[PDB]
Amino acid sequence: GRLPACVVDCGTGYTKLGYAGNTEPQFIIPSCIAIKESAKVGDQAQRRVMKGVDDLDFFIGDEAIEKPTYATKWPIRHGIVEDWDLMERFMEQVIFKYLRAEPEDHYFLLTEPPLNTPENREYTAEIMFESFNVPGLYIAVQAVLALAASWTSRQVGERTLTGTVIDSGDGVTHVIPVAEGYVIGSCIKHIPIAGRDITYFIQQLLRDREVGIPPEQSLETAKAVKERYSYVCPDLVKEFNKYDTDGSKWIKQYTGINAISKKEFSIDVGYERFLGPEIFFHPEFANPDFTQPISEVVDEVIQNCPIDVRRPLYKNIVLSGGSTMFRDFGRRLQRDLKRTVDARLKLSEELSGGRLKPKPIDVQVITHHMQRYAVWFGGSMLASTPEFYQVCHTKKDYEEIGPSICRHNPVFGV
Amino acid sequence: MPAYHSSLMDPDTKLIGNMALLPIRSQFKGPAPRETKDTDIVDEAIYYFKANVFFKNYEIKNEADRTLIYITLYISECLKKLQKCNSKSQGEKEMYTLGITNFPIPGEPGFPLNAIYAKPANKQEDEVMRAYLQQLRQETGLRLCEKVFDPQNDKPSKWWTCFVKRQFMNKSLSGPGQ
Amino acid sequence: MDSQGRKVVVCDNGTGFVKCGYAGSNFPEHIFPALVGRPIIRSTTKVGNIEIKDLMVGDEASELRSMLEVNYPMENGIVRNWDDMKHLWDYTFGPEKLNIDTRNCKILLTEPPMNPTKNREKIVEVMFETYQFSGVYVAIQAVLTLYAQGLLTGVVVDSGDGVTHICPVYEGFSLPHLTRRLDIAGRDITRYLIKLLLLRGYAFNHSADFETVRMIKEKLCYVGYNIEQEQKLALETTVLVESYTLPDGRIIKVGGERFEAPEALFQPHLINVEGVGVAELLFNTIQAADIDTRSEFYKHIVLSGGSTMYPGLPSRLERELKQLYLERVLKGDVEKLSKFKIRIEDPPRRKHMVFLGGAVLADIMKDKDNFWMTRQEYQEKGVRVLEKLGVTVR
Amino acid sequence: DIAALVVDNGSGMCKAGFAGDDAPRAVFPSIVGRPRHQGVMVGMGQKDSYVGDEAQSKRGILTLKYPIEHGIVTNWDDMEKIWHHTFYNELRVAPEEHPVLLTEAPLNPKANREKMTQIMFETFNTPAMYVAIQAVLSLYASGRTTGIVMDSGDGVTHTVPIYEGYALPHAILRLDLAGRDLTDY
Amino acid sequence: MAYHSFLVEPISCHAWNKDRTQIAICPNNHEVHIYEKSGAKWTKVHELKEHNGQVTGIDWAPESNRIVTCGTDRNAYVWTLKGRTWKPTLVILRINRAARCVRWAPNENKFAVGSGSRVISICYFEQENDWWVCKHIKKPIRSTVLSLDWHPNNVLLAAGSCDFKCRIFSAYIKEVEERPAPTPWGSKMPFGELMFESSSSCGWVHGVCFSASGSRVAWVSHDSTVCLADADKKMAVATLASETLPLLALTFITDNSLVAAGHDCFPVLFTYDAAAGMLSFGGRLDVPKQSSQRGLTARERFQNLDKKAAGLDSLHKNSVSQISVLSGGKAKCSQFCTTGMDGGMSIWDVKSLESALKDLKIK
Amino acid sequence: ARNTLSSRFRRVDIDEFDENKFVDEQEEAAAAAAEPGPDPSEVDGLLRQGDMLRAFHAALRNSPVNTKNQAVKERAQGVVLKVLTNFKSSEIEQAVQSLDRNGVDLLMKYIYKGFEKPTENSSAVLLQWHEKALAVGGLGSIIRVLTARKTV
Amino acid sequence: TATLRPYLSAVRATLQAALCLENFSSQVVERHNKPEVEVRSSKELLLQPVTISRNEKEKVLIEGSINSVRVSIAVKQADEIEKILCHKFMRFMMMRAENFFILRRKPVEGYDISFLITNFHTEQMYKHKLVDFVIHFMEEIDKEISEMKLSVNARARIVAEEFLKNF
Amino acid sequence: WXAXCPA
Amino acid sequence: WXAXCPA
Ligand SMILES: Nc1ncnc2c1ncn2[C@@H]1O[C@H](COP(=O)(O)OP(=O)(O)O)[C@@H](O)[C@H]1O
Ligand SMILES: Nc1ncnc2c1ncn2[C@@H]1O[C@H](COP(=O)(O)OP(=O)(O)O)[C@@H](O)[C@H]1O
Ligand SMILES: Nc1ncnc2c1ncn2[C@@H]1O[C@H](COP(=O)(O)OP(=O)(O)O)[C@@H](O)[C@H]1O
Ligand SMILES: [Mg+2]
Ligand SMILES: [Mg+2]
Ligand SMILES: [Mg+2]
Repeated sequence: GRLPACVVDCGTGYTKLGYAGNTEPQFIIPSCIAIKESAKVGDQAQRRVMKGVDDLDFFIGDEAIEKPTYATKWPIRHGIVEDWDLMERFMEQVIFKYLRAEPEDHYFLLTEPPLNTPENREYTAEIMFESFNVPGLYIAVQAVLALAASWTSRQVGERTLTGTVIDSGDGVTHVIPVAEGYVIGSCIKHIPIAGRDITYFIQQLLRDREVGIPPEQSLETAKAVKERYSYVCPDLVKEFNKYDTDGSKWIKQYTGINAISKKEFSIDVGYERFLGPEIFFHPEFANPDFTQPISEVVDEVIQNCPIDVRRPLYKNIVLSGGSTMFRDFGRRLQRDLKRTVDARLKLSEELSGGRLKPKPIDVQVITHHMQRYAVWFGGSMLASTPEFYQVCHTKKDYEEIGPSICRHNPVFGV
Repeated sequence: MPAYHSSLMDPDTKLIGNMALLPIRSQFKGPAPRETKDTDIVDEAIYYFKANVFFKNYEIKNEADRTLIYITLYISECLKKLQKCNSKSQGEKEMYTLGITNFPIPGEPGFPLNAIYAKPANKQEDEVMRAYLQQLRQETGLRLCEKVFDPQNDKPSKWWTCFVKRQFMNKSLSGPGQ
Repeated sequence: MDSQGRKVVVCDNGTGFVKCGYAGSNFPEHIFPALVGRPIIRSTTKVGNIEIKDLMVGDEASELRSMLEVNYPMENGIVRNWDDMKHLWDYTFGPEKLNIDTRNCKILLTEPPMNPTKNREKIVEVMFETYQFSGVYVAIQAVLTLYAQGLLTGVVVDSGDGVTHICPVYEGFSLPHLTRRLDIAGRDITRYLIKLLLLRGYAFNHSADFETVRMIKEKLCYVGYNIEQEQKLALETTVLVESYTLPDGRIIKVGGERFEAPEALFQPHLINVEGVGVAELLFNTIQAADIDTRSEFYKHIVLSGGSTMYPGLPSRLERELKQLYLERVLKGDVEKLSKFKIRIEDPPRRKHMVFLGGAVLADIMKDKDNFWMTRQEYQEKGVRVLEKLGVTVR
Repeated sequence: DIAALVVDNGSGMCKAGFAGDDAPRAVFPSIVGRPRHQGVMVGMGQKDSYVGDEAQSKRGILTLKYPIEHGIVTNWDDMEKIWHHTFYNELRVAPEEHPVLLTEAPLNPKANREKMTQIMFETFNTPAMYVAIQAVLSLYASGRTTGIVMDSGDGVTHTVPIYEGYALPHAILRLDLAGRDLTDY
Repeated sequence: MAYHSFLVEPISCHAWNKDRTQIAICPNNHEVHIYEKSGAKWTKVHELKEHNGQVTGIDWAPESNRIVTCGTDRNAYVWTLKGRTWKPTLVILRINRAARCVRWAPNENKFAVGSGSRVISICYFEQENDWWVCKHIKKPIRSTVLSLDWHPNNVLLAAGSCDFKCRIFSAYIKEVEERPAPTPWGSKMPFGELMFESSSSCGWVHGVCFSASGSRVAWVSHDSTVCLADADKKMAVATLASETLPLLALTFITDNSLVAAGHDCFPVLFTYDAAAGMLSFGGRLDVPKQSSQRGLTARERFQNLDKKAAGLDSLHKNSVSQISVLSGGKAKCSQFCTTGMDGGMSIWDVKSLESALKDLKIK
Repeated sequence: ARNTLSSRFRRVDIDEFDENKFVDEQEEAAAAAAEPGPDPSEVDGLLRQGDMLRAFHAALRNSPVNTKNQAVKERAQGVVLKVLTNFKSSEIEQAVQSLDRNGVDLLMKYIYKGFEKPTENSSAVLLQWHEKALAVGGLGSIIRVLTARKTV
Repeated sequence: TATLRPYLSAVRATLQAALCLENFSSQVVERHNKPEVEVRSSKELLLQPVTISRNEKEKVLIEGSINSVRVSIAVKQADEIEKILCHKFMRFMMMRAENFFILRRKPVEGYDISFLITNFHTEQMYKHKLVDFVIHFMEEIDKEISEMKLSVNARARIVAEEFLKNF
Repeated sequence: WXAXCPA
Repeated sequence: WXAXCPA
């Protein structure tokens, strides 16, 4: 008989492991690896050669953050794997320790961001096909699986196959318009500004103002401040004024534990309540290359799709990923989008001569019960169908053509 | 989304060089007329300062924007000196003796924005611009010394001295980082 | 200059570049990009010695783009911004350009085919009310290209920065039902190159970086010949990687992109345009003409426009046309293919053919009074004076 | 290639330059001056801390303090002042764009290099740094990969033997005796 | 005698003026750089920038002072010196592939451009229209035309090709010059005629050269063979197969002796014995120089111990690509200039070379 | 996106049907009257007798360096390889030094044509042959081997 | 080594009989400048492909041209472990084919590795040093693969000792 | 444009 | 230092 396919959604800040056919990932670990690192001289490809069996003395996931004598490395940066040695070791413990899957009896469904270079896919195919020897692989785009995770929380008869998926993870934020089940790939947008940029901005804010934060935790604090006291503001300068004139109400206190002497430190959370998420509607706060808000990027995405599929795309904007769990994020997004759309419609009516008043475009932003792991569940659907075993790259295909079998994805033509 | 520009340009506003000689509600001497409405350019600059320091693109649209740019650049100099003080009665003296200190004007070495600031055409316009900038500096320091210092402990509040490292578009009226 | 001392200017007003001069000239007197910039401050750039006015236009607005926010007043041949276009025209007829008194000059303007009529109407209105020209004519671009080449028959494939259009003409009689207009040109190729470079980790998101990517596409990119062979070169070898130094100082590497960005002219589906390439569109345009004109249309394929200057575009176009002809006319008879005679006339100065044709036509018709639209006719009729050209508007 | 600032900044005199040259671009005594008399002539401009050569020239009315003693940073505010003067006044370069290669004597307390890294990353925001041992660099400069370096600075003396590149860390001898002790003697 | 390295990138081609005081070179890009001899050092005086692709042929007419440049943009330009700047006049070649070589005629009335379109373009002037026009010689040619050299009678034209054959065409233009006099090559000389065609079928022909008197035509092949066809002997071929790497350029220093160079980087000398009809290896011209070694500093020792864990005994460190005759003509030469793919420019001397080696006799 | 129109007209390679392509000429006398090359019977007779130098010279007496027939070329190549790979490793220098320049320029071709179809020890001796022939003839021989248009 | 000495001498002498490259612009396309051995567009700019073999299964195929040389190497592979290691090693060499300027991202079918030296690599880089690199690769590849094999054996022994120690 | 495409 | 010597 057949065994369920393994689903491994490898994200920059968190990896979701499971067996296809379930409702939620069996494991959600941090995407980090603790290896023994010491003071050495020479290149990186030369000091990584470990004598004996010392290359198996490493940990991953939750067990890699606890280890205080190991060095913690993150192999994935901005969704693109920058280190393949650490990624191979991470994958081998993901398969042989957590999933406990024999990699020769299970099809694998990995994930990727839209702008993953083809050489990354070729290296992933080389790893899964020659090292782990999987009978089949399928590298699906991350946000396109997040659409089929909003159907579990919406009433019957309004579970559509058309919508704009906004996936904001730890390292990348991408916008994918799906229409009737077909990924409109030539309209996908991809911005490397995401949760971790918010965490760097927040720690730089805290470090310029607060005192008493242990250095070795200056990041771990900026996550607990970001994922707890952060919201979205309707206006920036008005919020600065609201904090200045009535600071006794808007300024909160965060009390953490210094995990060396177990003492407690206390800091004041002020402007970084609303300046964190604001790098979504002002990306220049974290990366001066991008200057375009997320509402305008979504509007460009939808306005580039075919005409008669623009009106349903506005109706089912599905959020996904952790970085979209900010209070009143969807509300401000929908407000800006409604402003843009109504202004465009009124301009078109005025240019027409003033005879017809067209239907106001319904704009809706869908928050659902599965956002934190909306991608994985989507995979758990796709990798549970029969047709799945018809779209995978069989081992024969790799043995015949080579890793170049995995070189194409729906973002580029030919 | 664009930064916060000033909305005080009027078609009858006079120009000095290419900066809007906007009226100001102050007590110091200067060539700028007196204001009757409850908001001058300095109040607007102090209102928009905390937000304008985080942006990294600032399109100059009119001359009132150039005046607001100058005042936003000078608040960053006031903050550097107010960070060291420990009593509002000393902050006021520091702000006075800083406003007196002559900073470079458009068309001189050390001014960060010579490219986008029209220098004076003669000596009279030079003198008027010097006096106008001095009045702006004095009144901005005077107004800011009442914002930075909170009355609970009468020393610079950490909510204003955290913007000492934040530079408006990485420009400054002082030296390059000194 | 005519017999009245009234200078006869010729101005091309392209979406991506203005080429202006006088009648009878052999080369455009001024070729400068058509973009208007406004000064801005950026946290990554620092300049404090070059005087930057509140409004830079044209050449200086492109060379000084690092400290400006630039925008084109034209797009797809349709003027999107009228104030910026008026500034560009003020600069064109200004002292630091063609220096003319517009009250006593005639002008020869152009326009792509199949363009909204309000555009031409407003351009003529502006030329007669703002600059108060003494005479204006709006000629057709393919007609001017055939004037410059020195022909009376041929199928002009004019691919500018803003728009590609294929216009056949036979014995001097314009066939307006065969005029095809594909909306892929230099600018869409530049955007596709920006996408491809973003796949490599470089971000060109500002208004100024667009000109940097344009100057990259102009130096490095080229149209492939046998796209299977080019893909084999890009995937198997490493002889296509070439370095380019950005203005700031960064060194980028461009590889297979060199032949993937300009391929969107022959395979539009790469940039989400549902249609046929320029070669298949040319072949369908020809095969839509009467049987007695196809054999002469095949022998006078006149290339024009800057976007046809990619290294190896004539040869690739010829190969594509020969393959289409072999499969869809000879139905697969290789013996007869050697008898098929194409001639893709790609002159060396094919980047300014429209201006040279305008210069020839103006040198011919400067001294007539039934050719130009006179200012008096405008003051009497309004936008109806355009009926002189053959375009009927009320 | 990238240009990386090399800031020796041993005790006694700070010598900073760019990587790739043959001599430090700026060499100045690492001292900090403080006025010890009242200011009476107002309007001439005054400063409350002179650094480097300026503090040396005006030493007649200052209390020169060395921020480093016996190879250890003992006053971090004056050390930050020295580094700021090195970055923005001597080299006149933005420190947030170039890596920094600092030097430290062997067998110093770990808190020294820890606070050094913290200062160089949280105050000047250098994109990368590296703390090398002085004698190893001294051996680099001599163009040989074997020998015993005997480095006698202004506040610390130490010897490091190296053979074929493999430095022996169990025979590094340090001795707090250098130019300042000789000056006092 | 000297060696001067203008740049590290190859030099495509070079040309001297009448008094050998200025040189025009290609920096391996679109520009043409004109340097001037100022005492002992060279100083760039002019930059000519009109081409779209890198120039592949430059030639300087001595008497009229007009430069001709052909490049890979399928175009040719004639630069004339107006006052202080060189202004270009465009020539319409009507080729559809990259040009390869250009050569002025001896009388400076026309010039020949060999291109990769399997044609030769004989360009001349039309003063009735101020129009640089061209005619085509394209019949027996089946590949690129690599090298050109004109007969001293302004009509015949030697052309080497990548089709393994050296040919002697007749470039007679009946609108710029009179009917030519009969030569030992043939009495019938219409435009485009074929007077001689070598019998070789192996190796490309990198360089051809007519004799000083126009009675002998010599050429070099990639087959390592140097050949000479004599016209006073029923067009008889004398071949010499070398045992070194191939040659790229050659010239006639006398009516009996040749100076070739190539992928060896040093000039060699050959001789022709008319009384027997056979070439003789006169021998290497350059004396093998001993390149001084330098002690390494510590910065360079570690720089090339980390990064990488002269071999040639001549002036040029890369293959020599072009040989010209500086002074003395082809009847009795005294100085010849060589430029190669290392950016260097070696001004040789025949007297000093003959003095250094006494085992070296110039026929 | 993807293309939903017929793109099969791009697979036809018209360049192989070109009329301006390069065709390698051959002489009419060399195409009509083909040279049979060496006489193999004489070679086996001179080998059985036990004279190596004369069999070597008889292998290089005449060669199909003008014909276009594959059978004669392959047979001549086989005979000359049978002579080359059967010498003692000592008498190779003497046999090489008994050849004119053209003899060496042809021996190098017969060597480089023996590497393409090797046997248990054919290449181990052809390498010594190449060593001696390169010592005598230099890189010019290898270049006259590369830039040849008719292979033997 | 000393058993590859005549084979490597022949390969080196054939390498610097080719690699006499020149600049050349294409004939079948307007302005492209492409390596003539990769496109195989013109049959007149292609020299004879010469093979140099030490035995039946170790060889070098050299394909010359006017502006390019393609050198394909078929390496010794004695058993299956050496075959696997040679495949993986050549693959890890191809991965960095822009640091190796003369390398080729895919080997010619039938051969283990392939170098493609155009004329720019002989104008901008030392020619004799490229020849030396090719010959050094051919010298040392067998030794390095044998050391890989010994490393695999040592890993197997250590794994066996790590298991049988717990009993 | 006004309808269809931008211009 | 903290113990021994000053620094
Ligand atoms: N409730 C929340 N509010 C704000 N940010 C969050 C929340 N939960 C997670 N994040 C941020 O999102 C990132 C992890 O989300 P995830 O979707 O797992 O990204 P990825 O899948 O790329 O690792 C972290 O950077 C985290 O700080
Ligand atoms: N040599 C070239 N190769 C490829 N593209 C070019 C080249 N030159 C110009 N272009 C593109 O075409 C445009 C110029 O063509 P042009 O005909 O001047 O456009 P317009 O329609 O504005 O006149 C530029 O914007 C550029 O993107
Ligand atoms: N040329 C010299 N001759 C004698 N003493 C010197 C000389 N140069 C420096 N010194 C003394 O050596 C002392 C310490 O040397 P120094 O180089 O300052 O140490 P560091 O390298 O740590 O700065 C100085 O105080 C100085 O007085
Ligand atoms: Mg994710
Ligand atoms: Mg145009
Ligand atoms: Mg020292």
